Amino acid sequence: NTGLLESQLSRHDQMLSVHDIRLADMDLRFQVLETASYNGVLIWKIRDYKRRKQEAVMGKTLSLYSQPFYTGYFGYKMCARVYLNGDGMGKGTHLSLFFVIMRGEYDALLPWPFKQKVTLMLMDQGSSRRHLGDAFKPDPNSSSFKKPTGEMNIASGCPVFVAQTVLENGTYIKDDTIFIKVIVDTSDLPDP
Amino acid sequence: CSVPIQCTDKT
Repeated sequence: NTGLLESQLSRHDQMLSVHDIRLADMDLRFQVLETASYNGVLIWKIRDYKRRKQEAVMGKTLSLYSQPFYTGYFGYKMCARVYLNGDGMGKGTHLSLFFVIMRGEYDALLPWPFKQKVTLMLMDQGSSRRHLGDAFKPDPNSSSFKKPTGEMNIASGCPVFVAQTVLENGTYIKDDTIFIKVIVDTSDLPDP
Repeated sequence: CSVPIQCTDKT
């Protein structure tokens, strides 16, 4: 029927639209693992600064988060978040970056609140290798390190990590891309 | 430094 076949052709396109959508996700899902780390360390490669920062001012995309990375095959699921233009105390002036804890399929056996030592740092692609970064022993009383309720706990860092100025004028921006690094302590935490 | 601070997001 020049009308029945019509339904079938559409039932296929519809479903077709779907796979495409899934195949889409999967195309990404890979990338995560591909770039995930199980030793409490991380290297966030943020490509397309100029554009991506610009967006940060126009306020279309204020921040991006990193790939979830952990601290042992079955430890804390965590990741970073950065505000290129800055958040609150450094908006428009600096760049802000924070460490975040996500709901992890194995949080049920891990200690809480999170207590391990972090260590944030923006790598220097120049030859002077003078990377920048600070660290801290997570204060317990804060809602940032409890036992995760939803997707990811509350952010935490230093809105004024580095001055946009100092940044853009140092040897860190290269090929319109840069590397942030996080370092969660894992020694003072026996493993399985 | 220490003294850890947060961001502006909870919508």
